[PDB]
Amino acid sequence: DISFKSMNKVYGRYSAVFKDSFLRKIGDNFQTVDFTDSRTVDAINKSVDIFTEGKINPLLDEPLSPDTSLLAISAVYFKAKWLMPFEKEFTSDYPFYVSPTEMVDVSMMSMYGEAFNHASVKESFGNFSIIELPYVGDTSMVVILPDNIDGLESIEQNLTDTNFKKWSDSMDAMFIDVHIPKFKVTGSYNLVDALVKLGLTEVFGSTGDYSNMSNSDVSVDAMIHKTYIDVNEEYTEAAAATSAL
Amino acid sequence: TNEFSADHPFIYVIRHVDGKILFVGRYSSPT
Amino acid sequence: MDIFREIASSMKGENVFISPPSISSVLTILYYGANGSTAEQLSKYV
Repeated sequence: DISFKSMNKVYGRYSAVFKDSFLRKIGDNFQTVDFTDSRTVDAINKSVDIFTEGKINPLLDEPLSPDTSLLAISAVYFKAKWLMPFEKEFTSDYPFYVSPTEMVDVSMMSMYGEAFNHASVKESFGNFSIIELPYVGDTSMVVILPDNIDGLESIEQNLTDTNFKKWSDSMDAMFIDVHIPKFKVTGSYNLVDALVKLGLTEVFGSTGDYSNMSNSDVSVDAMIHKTYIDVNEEYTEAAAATSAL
Repeated sequence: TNEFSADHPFIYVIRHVDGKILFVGRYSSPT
Repeated sequence: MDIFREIASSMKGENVFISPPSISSVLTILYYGANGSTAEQLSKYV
């Protein structure tokens, strides 16, 4: 996209016979592989490593089951300079209230006297402010900060795509001083339990019906998401990858 | 002087302007 | 936002960072090979 790039790859076991309808929907992102060969996982991991500029590596941290029938992966990568970078000179140690009476040191970036898109939002599930920090190009970071020192959970659990658009649309340019942490975080998530709790009860394991993939039984037992973000004075860099197999 | 001081848990979204959400996170604690 | 909210509420007090499009792209591949209740449950995420 210029700041954001994405790819998907699908790997099917060479000994299975695939259905052309499925293959057509997947496009030219498909290849067959031998899951009994150890360098197979090495080559998939290297692909994702290179695409994510080293930030997701390895995606697959377990040897693959030699009985795998299909592995589906996605990877995404983002890096952009702030439109207005923070001055390191202003970065300094601040208390972060992880809870209202527990303070943990953070490196806080600060920018004074500039104008940003901003709104003050009043809701039944909590009052908050929202600001937009633009990147060079056509992306931005939008930050949602509760007015009450431990007010996030009720706002979080009312965050929907529609709400978010509504609040973002209400922002207008205002002079405001901004203080936000510099941070790096890596995540790794087992998506099966969350998706089951959301209603995907016949997707993972034996109840999953993927009979439209091939002439053989395909099961999907696991789904992992691995992520990386670095927020600093000059840029944000972010990457993620997802695997179902 | 108005202040935006993210010194307690917050949510952050990376998005395409006028477009889709690319990444979404919760900052709960310094790592 | 439903996947984010679910992961977040599942690990209270912990940092969370995800890419919704990455997740939806893999669910969309599953949806293409899926049938019956499986396809129906995945279609929302395509």
